[PDB]
Amino acid sequence: MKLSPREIEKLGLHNAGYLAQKRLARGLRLNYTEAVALIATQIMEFVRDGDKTVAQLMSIGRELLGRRQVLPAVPKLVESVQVEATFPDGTELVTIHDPIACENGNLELALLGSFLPVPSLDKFTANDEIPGEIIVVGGNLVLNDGRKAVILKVVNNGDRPVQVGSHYHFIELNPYLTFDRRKAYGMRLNIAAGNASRFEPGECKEVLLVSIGGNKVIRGGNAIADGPVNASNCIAAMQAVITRGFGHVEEANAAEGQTGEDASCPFTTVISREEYANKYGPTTGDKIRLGDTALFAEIEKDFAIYGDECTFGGGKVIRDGMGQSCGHPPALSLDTVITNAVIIDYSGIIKADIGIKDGLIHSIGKSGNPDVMDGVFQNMTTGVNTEVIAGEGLIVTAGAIDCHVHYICPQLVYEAVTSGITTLVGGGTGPTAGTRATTCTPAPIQMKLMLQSTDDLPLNFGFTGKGNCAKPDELHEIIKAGAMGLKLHEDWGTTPAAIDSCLTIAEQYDIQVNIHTDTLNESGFVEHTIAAFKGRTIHTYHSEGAGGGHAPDIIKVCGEKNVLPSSTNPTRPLTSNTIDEHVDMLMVCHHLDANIAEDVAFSASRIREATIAAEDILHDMGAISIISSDSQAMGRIGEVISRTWQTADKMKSARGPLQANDNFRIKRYVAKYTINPAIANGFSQYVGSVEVGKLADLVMWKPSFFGAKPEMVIKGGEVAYANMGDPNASIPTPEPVKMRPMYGALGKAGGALSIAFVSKAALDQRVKVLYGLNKRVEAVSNVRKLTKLDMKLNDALPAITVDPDSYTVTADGVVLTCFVATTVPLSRNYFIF
Amino acid sequence: MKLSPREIEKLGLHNAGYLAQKRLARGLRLNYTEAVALIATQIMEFVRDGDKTVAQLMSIGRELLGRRQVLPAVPKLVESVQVEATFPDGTELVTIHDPIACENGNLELALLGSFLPVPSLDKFTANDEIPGEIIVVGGNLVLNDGRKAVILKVVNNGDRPVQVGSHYHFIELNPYLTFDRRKAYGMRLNIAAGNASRFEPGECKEVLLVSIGGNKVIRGGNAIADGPVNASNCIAAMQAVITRGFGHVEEANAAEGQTGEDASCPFTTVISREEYANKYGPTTGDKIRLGDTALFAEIEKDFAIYGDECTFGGGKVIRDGMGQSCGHPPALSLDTVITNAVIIDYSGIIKADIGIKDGLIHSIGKSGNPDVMDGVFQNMTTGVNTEVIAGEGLIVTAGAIDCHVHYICPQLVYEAVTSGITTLVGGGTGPTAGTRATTCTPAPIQMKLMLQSTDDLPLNFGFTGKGNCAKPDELHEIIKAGAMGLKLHEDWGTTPAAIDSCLTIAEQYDIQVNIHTDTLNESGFVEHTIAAFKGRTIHTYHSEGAGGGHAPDIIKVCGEKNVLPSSTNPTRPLTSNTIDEHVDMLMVCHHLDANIAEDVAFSASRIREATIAAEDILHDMGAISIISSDSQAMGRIGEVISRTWQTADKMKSARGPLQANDNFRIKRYVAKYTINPAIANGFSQYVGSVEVGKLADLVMWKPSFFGAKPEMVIKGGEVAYANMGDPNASIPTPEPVKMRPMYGALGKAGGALSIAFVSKAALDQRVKVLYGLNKRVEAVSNVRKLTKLDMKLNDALPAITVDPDSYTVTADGVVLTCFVATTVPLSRNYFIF
Amino acid sequence: NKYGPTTGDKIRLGDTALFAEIEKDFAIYGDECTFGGGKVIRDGMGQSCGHPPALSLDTVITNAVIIDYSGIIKADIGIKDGLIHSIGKSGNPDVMDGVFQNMTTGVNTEVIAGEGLIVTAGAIDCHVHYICPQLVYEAV
Amino acid sequence: TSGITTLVGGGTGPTAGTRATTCTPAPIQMKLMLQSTDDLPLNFGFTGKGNCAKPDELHEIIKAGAMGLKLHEDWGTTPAAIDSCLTIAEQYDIQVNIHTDTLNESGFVEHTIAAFKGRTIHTYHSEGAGGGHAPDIIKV
Ligand code: NI
Ligand code: NI
Ligand code: NI
Ligand code: NI
Ligand code: NI
Repeated sequence: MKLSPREIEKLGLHNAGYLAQKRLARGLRLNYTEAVALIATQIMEFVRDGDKTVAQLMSIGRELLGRRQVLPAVPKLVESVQVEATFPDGTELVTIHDPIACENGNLELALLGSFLPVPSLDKFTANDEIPGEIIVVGGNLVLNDGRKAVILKVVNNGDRPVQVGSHYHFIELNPYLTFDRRKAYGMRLNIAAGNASRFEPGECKEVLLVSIGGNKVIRGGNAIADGPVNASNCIAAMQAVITRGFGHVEEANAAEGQTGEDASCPFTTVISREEYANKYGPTTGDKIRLGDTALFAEIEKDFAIYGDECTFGGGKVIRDGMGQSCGHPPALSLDTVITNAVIIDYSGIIKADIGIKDGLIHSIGKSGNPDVMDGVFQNMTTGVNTEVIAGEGLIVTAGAIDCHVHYICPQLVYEAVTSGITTLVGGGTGPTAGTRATTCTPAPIQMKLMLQSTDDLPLNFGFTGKGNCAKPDELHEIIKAGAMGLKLHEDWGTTPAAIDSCLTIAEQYDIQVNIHTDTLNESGFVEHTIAAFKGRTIHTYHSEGAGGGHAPDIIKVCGEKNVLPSSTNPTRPLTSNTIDEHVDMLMVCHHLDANIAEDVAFSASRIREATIAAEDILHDMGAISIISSDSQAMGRIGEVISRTWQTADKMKSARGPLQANDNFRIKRYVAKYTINPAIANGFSQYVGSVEVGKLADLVMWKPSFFGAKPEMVIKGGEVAYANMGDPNASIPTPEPVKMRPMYGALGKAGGALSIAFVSKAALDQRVKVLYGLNKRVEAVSNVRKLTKLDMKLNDALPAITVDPDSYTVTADGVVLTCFVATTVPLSRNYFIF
Repeated sequence: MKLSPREIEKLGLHNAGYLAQKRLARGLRLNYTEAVALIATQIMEFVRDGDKTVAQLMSIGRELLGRRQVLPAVPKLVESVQVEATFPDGTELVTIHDPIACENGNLELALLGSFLPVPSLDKFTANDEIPGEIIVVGGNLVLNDGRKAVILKVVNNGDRPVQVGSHYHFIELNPYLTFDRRKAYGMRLNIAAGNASRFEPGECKEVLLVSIGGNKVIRGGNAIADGPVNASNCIAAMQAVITRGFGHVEEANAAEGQTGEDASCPFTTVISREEYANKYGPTTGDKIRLGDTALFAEIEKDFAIYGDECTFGGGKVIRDGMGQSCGHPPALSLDTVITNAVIIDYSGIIKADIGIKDGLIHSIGKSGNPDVMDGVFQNMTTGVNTEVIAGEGLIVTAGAIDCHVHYICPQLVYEAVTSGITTLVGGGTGPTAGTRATTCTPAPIQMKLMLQSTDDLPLNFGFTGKGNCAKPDELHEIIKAGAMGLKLHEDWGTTPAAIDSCLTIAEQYDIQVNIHTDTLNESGFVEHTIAAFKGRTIHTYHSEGAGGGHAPDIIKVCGEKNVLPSSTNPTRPLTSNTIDEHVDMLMVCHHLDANIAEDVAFSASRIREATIAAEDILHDMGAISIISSDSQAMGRIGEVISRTWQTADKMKSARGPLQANDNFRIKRYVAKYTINPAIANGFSQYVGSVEVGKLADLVMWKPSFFGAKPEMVIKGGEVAYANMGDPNASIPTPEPVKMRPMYGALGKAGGALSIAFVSKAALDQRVKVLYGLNKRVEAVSNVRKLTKLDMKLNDALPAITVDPDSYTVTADGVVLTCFVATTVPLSRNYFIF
Repeated sequence: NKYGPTTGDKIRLGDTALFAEIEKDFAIYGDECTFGGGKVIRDGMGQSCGHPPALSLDTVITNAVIIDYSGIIKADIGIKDGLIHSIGKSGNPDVMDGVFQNMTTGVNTEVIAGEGLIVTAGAIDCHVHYICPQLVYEAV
Repeated sequence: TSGITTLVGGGTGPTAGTRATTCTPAPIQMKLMLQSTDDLPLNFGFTGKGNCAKPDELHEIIKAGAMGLKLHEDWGTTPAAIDSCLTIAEQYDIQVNIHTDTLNESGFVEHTIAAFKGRTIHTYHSEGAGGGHAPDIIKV
């Protein structure tokens, strides 16, 4: 067949269309991903037929699926569908804009060529009544306040069209525009940042101009006015205007003034507030729905000065001598700027530009060019050598950190980064019995190998040894080898003696101890394991206990001051299939028999509605500080983030507000998979939050998709993984769009962008050198003096009791009961399976 | 579509279900792989529908395919089907246990949503009358013989459940169990290794306890009894029992004795023998069906001491201070132990634990903890820093070694390791005419490049140069460059002069010469080529001759003492399509014309039933010592192993037994692709068999799948490739399960785990250094003094004659004739295509 | 004369008029770490046998007078991984009182004998002109 | 310069331990001496400290790269150490070099010979001026 790659991919795309076609013919309402596959698939077939032109399919594509055939969110999610195919005259791109352009679509034609029977309308469900919607405050904003202003007559005396961007130095215009060049001096158009005025030939326009800000130095254009704005350089600019024949007619009468903050001043330009949000993303006071949850994030603070937003593109702001600085010291240009980002972080929900330098977050604030703009500090310069990642309208958060990882297969890793995870911590050596049961890399040799194995992958890694030992001998060895933490697991024996010996070792080496307790209460009940901690910091895995630990009351640990507790994700939150699923999963993982009295006793003692319900609440209470996966050993790597938001969404709907928005809950929860995993494991100076001085491990989200599927994963300042369409296409957006590794994941790049975390002892020996690692290696630290109070926004310490028969949990006197949700967000709207 | 990886994979899984659905609707009986795809596919669709709960689908999944719709082996092969999908309440795991739970299934529902017409029952074939079955000797085994014993009353005075594993030190139990702590001292439960006694609260049980073995040193638990078992530490343990409030009531009357080997002694525990095999795999005397062949392997020797088996898991044996040692010198802990393996190797079929240290096989025997178990030598310690690969119920064999490889494409390599091959030897430079015809890497430059190219791949490699030369000049060069062997091929000219010049070179450099002879008898008949050998060792490729060599009697070579002969795999064994296929394949590879007298003469002279039939027999006789692929140049990389067993299976059924089991044949054949390729090419000290001191290149098999598809490939002590399901799932087993590279195949690991083999001359020059290789490099040797008698279990030397007209082969006077088999095992039951 | 000075003794610095008085000694009189034929640092005696191998000191400087801004004292100095691991009374906890777990002289421990000698930190020259490589050898 | 191209022994530089014994005691020092001597045109072998009554740290020094172990009286060459060291040599296929107990502290030469138990051992300066059982080590 001589299949080129693009042919192979389209076969896949087609397969997805056909599956969507089969669901449609069943009278299922299609989700976003289904609508897309189906339409791209048909477009490709119509091109194969050879009967239809591009202009035709542009129309035909709007009339396949109608409001009736799709889910309530789809008409807002599907802005359009793009695909390329081979027409009779070669490859052509077809864009279908607003494909849900009607009520009924045309079923016959949506299925045409599939040979699937065409369903009747009444086979489809009835329409129900907008993910990531921006709720704009009512009103207008005056651009560019407190600046000298002038209105000038401008003529296009050329024979061709001339168009001028918002930030072009007006004196430097095409010599064929005629106006008062002297009055234009130091001025630029008073219009929304990044648009333009178009002058057809012969046209006369009356233009509102406003003064440039900051240092008021003009660079570029025609070099008419090179230099700082002053009386002396004005005289020189005018000399050059005359000599070089730049169109000039004095307007002695021109209205002059300033942009004053009051009503009906003719120099001022206003921008409708809904429209501000659409161009540049939301600003202070606006709220943003997280994905299709019920959560709203309100912009708390904005660094933007209205009218100088950093937007990149033709005629736009980020151009030489305008928004892009020219003449500052080269070493301080930002490597990359992320423009107009909504940052959601435990430390604040804000609107800001983010500058990246040397793989690090260099600054957060208002960025651009100090020669032309007020308010640009010397650490936020967009310069010649600065790349641009456009955040307008998107959310940025820290890369997620999953601190309960089983390295069972390398593909867990791709699934992780693709969901928004950039750091993994746990143990394993591949698909062995030991690794499948416990987060342990047991032999020094295997430490060596896992570090070397994962050395090119664009994530930060930590590996943990087997902590189950009643003598320190072999623990010293595994830490010296490079383990950055130890796992105490019952399958290797978690006994008071092992617990003690392992914590004494943690005290010496400043590493975290993660524990899965003695479910069987073989050598003690939970109180005996707590006693054995002896007031020493310890991280308790899946603290609720479905995934392991003292039956039935391991959850008591969420009330010990020295315990840092996490949950794993599959019990999150309590939903209608939770219990059934987990019982059987337990039966499967423990090789138990549905028909034996005691097998079923063990399992009913392990998987308990009363405690999972309590887990939803303690999680909302900030009594459980972290959420993690338990990847392929009871939990799900790609669902750390979504299960966090699904827990938040359920609690918002069940419980009281926590402090006219959901900010306090949003920040509490984002902390559970970003900052708190980093604190617990001892590397929070390097990652876990959007703050200056930390790795620029950064995930871009569409608000409509937030918490389900991100756009782009930045690793150490460079794009590591991202949504990507047809590699052969004329743009990146045509089908099939899927998460693929990017330049940050090829060759040596993964290593240059990331950190392998080891113990200080291992680093003292330079295991980075010994092991031949190209990834940066750093030591973990500051882990032996943590208490629950060091967990950001999750420092609650209830008195917990658990009834040994009913399993009912009481916290601070209050019986904890929670309902069984029948659905969750961030699921049916997003996934093809 | 923003497709995450898991979505892409499920689309594939769905496609496989739909194909299975199309075969079903045709009234085909489905095999294992088909049954799986089909059921996982439907489960996913039912979840898409949103109507059904997890508990529902658990039931619905058992009622889709019935005995009628599947092949005879399927009900035993399909223990269950797992898949995850997005319910209305997020991702949930559905396990369908024993999906063939009835006679008729429910066709309509198995096809539902495919829009395929539902076949009637009578469209399906009629049921015929168990691959990898264990045939247990009748009887019971007494556990833990010759040990001091005691029966004690035990009460659970706690308010929560307490459960105790078989190897927990009984004095160290939860303080709330009340019994005679002094009598419990040094004791543990006399129960099957790795299970448990459960005490609900308030329960009274009467427990059989038995003494610990080996050194009798207690470690861990609560540290009650720390130390060796003696009168002096007993007094201390009792002091601690009193002080710390561990439940204790004297039982002055307790029955005491020993585990005696006689009937009805109340201290002894017996395990039903069928049940022993199911828990721990078969033991001495048991037999195991190889895959779905007719071969049975009988356990010849077991190192297990009944009752101390090494089994890992919650409450199980391999826990701190029990089966896992605590206090031995850290450097001697095994890196990995494979527990309870059935080893099939040319040197014996046995039951043993396998210890791995430093990438090598460290020991084979009874492993565990010398402090608690008898019979543990100092080279078999499971310690804190030891990983566990569970062999119970599985077969381990050496990685296969294919010594007729054409490096035509890198994907051959993945196909090889995935079938169970860990070493490749041959020649090539990619898909060129030269490489497609001959196993030759001709230029020194290309040696450099193939070594560097394959440097990260987790296999051992050897590359061979072009040996066709009547002057030694350029041969010296290609060996000095790193060729570990030379190929004499007719396409480059295999003439007596070339044959001589090339063997004289082999004598100097201690490398093997592999030959494909002058089919055309251009310069001599076979006797002339044999004369030109001049009694010097030489490896003859595809000795039967379909794949090349003197027409029609190259097979004569299997009777020369200095010839080491191999077959390639596609003529293995003689089946109904063999001749037709090979004639056309010859026509295609030689660009011949069905309609030209002499083209058809050449081809009838090359592809001969009489000689292929003789090849089956000489192969069974041990007259042909090796089986190899001829990868993509007449043979099949992924079928070295299966074609070996398919040849064995046919011969078992056609010929006499070879020495109440199939051991002697099993060992003869396994030798053909493990030890004998390594001997012939000169690296048998490093690989080719399960023996101490060699690389731990090791393949795990399910007996039900043995010889078709393995579970797991260990390369140098670390898992390199393995079956792996959904990376996003809660366990590794949910669909789609396929062979994927593991941590041993990422980054630098492949190199750290493997060997590139070169000539000694190349190593004398440190080509490993020159070429920048990270893979270990070793020299081949001990190849110039081999004779047929050095081939393990394949040293037969018949007088062979071949009739020049009839092509009939006579060996030792006996005319060789063999039937044309209509079917083979290890095929229809296993493959989706 | 055998073990170098102890608490209260004074040491003239070179041929200057300066006297350092030992402010504190970690020794327990009678168990000094001295290595030699018949001496203290031998298998099972002062050299420990059976402690976890990872915690053996790489090197021990025995019976050193330390002169340092932070104190003029008498101590054994333990080196591990190129770092100063401990300062105190070193030896074998199986046979000697007062030996902490970070001061074990083990099988794999090298001995530098400081009895009678003074140990100071390496000097740090922070006004260097790299005029020639020989300045460097003259400095160390 | 005198005509020697291979050196086998132990040490870490001019320390008290190396001035008395052919021992490179720590794994760290093995790494260092092999790195140190890497550019020097001679073949080199380094030997660890064999003086131990337990095998624990001996395992470690050999795994680090020692190609032989030295038993020296200055670290204790007692029959227990001799046995434990030679049992290790049997495992790792390395040579044991010995400088016996001059003091006959633990046994006379007979007793050390008994402790060999018929196992291969290299006796250094077998005459004994350089060290060993007085006055009769030469019996070996
Ligand atoms: Ni766990
Ligand atoms: Ni886990
Ligand atoms: Ni051939
Ligand atoms: Ni070939
Ligand atoms: Ni000596």
